Amino acid sequence: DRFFFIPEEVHILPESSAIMVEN
Amino acid sequence: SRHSGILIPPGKNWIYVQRITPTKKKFFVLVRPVATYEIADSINLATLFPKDLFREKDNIQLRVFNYILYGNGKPTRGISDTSIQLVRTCLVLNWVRAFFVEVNTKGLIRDFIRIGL
Amino acid sequence: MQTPLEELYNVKVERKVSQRRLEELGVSRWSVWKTGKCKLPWDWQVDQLVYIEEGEVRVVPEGSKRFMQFLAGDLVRYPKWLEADLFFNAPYSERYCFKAYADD
Amino acid sequence: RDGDTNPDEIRRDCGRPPEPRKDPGSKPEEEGLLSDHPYVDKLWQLHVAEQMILDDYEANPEKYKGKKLSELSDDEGFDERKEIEHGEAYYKKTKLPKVILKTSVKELDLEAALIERKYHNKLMMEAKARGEGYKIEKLRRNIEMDEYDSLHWRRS
Amino acid sequence: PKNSEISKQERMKDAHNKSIVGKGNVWYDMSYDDAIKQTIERR
Amino acid sequence: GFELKPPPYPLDALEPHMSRETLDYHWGKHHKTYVENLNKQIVGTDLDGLSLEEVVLLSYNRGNMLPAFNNAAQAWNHEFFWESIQPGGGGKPSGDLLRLIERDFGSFSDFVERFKAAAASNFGSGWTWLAYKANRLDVANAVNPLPKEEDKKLVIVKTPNAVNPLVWDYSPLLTIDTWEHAYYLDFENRRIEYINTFMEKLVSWETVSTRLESAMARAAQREQ
Ligand SMILES: [Fe+3]
Repeated sequence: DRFFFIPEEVHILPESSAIMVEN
Repeated sequence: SRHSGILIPPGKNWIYVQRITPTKKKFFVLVRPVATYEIADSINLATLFPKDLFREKDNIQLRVFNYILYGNGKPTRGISDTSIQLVRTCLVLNWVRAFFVEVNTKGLIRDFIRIGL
Repeated sequence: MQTPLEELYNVKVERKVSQRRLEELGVSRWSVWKTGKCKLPWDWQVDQLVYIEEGEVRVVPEGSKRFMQFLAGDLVRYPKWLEADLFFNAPYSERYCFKAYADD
Repeated sequence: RDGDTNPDEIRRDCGRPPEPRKDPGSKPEEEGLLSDHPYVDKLWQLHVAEQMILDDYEANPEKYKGKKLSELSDDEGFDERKEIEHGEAYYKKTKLPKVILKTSVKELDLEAALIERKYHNKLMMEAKARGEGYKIEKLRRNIEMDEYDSLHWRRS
Repeated sequence: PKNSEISKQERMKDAHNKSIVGKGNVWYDMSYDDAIKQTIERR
Repeated sequence: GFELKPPPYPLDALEPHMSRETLDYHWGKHHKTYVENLNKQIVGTDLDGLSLEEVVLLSYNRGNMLPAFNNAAQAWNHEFFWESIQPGGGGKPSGDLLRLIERDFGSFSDFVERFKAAAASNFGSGWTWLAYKANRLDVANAVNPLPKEEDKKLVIVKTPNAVNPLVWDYSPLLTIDTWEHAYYLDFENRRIEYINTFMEKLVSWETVSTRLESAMARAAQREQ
């Protein structure tokens, strides 16, 4: 009688992509 | 503790604590309320049937089936300008033909769904 | 056939029943069953007296191609085990008395 | 004889036994009582016809001008001997059967239905003016169905 | 038998159901009369 | 192991309505035999310990009567019959019993004539009963959500042999024994005279009223 939902924006990108945000 | 993720129930939302270590000698804490979404165990299907005074025994029977569209831990994907359904409550017909019922009056037309045995 | 359905199926008809028999049976203190244009498939697993004051009913026994015509003011006793089909073409209302063995 | 079309009438004209059939095996007093009055289906059809007429009247009120609602007339061709006609229709690439339930206006209590709807619409407007919603538990025709079912259950 | 009439109907309903719900798990089942009962108390 | 109790009135106190010879033979030769046969049957069975009402309802078995039904039902009906007759009986009831008799029968004369007709028309051995309609059936959809307080009324029923209203979950209130052994030594086949004498000299309205109140209490305790 209880469920949960964590909001996490998951992105999958190729190895040839360019990442504008640091880890 | 060293556990990666610790969930703390509320003393209004469940508090989930996860430990992330960017480096070996550094770590921090993240706190996020998750959903606290409770489904109505019953839907007032008295937009379904008028709840007549007398109801006979029927071989057919309807049940309110609680469904969960996404599995435990399975990711949910949502496209822009389109929401995500997470429950999708369903009714199960257990015990059958089906045909339209159309009543008309001076050209006024309305169809009904008849599900009988 | 030659024999009318009432004799074949043993249905008592007391058309234009006098007030004396009505007050003897206590019809005025019976319940009222109402119906409009409908069709009731019923099997009389018990005797039943019926008095019709308003409405008309055409009774068709199971398999019969003929009917027994009952008007208002008639006292009818439907026998046990009768498998008929009740038909109504107008608003209808009747007084009843289900009867067990012996009794009346 | 040629007039003998029912075996039961034949076997009752003489003294012959009834035609046997398989024993159902279910006792007649252990079965549950029946409370579905056969007239409710006609009541349901009349109820939905009245509701659709009221909704059309609210949608397009100008038609019913200069004529009393109680003095409505049927179209030239409305037959009372073909009140149910079987048919078939296509829906989502499926030829699901459809039954057309013909209905006149003489057998409908239009004034009572209109007054009852105005009671709801007036109270819905009051609820709307109060920033609230009102849901009707049941209408007059539903009460009629309930009382007819009470009569049938009393019979049972 | 996989070509039996019941098997044809059995798989047809699963395809009918799968397009409705999908791969999710049945949380629980409740009677219809229970749906009539509980929410009336709530409202 | 049941026992036979004596009637609560002297055997010579019912004259001229019921002769002492008839009373003693009916009690110690019919009721005694029924009770002793029932006790013989119930030796070592499951029936031991249960009250007589439970005995009758168990032995009825929803129609396919067990062999012990006859003796137990006859004993219960005879116990009921003795409690319904007193030397100072007859006349008319009063209070809620009379208002219920008026509601269900119009007038007292109507009720007594209907009861006499039923007692006379009971073909063969049997009983005629007046009972309170507080029955519940063993089927679902047998509950009325809107009781009108009239469905629990007083009705007249006739039963053959040892049948009693409690099998239909009814509450017996008054009985007259239409078995010929009850009155043959006194009235022979003059059943109408016996019924008239019973109604006008032996009907104990106090016991009937107490049973009506007990039936009301049972209905009330079943309400909640
Ligand atoms: Fe006796």
